[PDB]
Amino acid sequence: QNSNSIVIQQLEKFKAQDHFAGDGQLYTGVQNSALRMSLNQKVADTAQAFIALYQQKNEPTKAELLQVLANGISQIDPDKLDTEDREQVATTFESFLDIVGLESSEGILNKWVYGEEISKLLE
Ligand SMILES: [Cl-]
Repeated sequence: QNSNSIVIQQLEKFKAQDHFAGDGQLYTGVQNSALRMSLNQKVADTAQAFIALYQQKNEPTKAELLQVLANGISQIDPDKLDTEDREQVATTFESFLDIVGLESSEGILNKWVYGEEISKLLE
């Protein structure tokens, strides 16, 4: 029940961060301010969903954690972002996996990044 409060502290901090700034290296960040803010909000929404789960459940199951992840990412239309921005969203959501102790996204994150892209390529 102590781990429960820690994860929540991680999520609260994570929720308040800008996840789409330039990393100094090869990622430049989301330039459209309206879009970046809109994206941080979507991330904040998923973070807040996980918090609600841990508040109602001492030890959430892998399946529970995975559904919150899957529902959080499905809220973002991949056809509205460029490749670099989509990759940053995936990296950002990978951090959730580490936080909640979930090993995999069951291929959900890759399908999100390259799904519509490969579909349009084959079309
Ligand atoms: Cl993964």
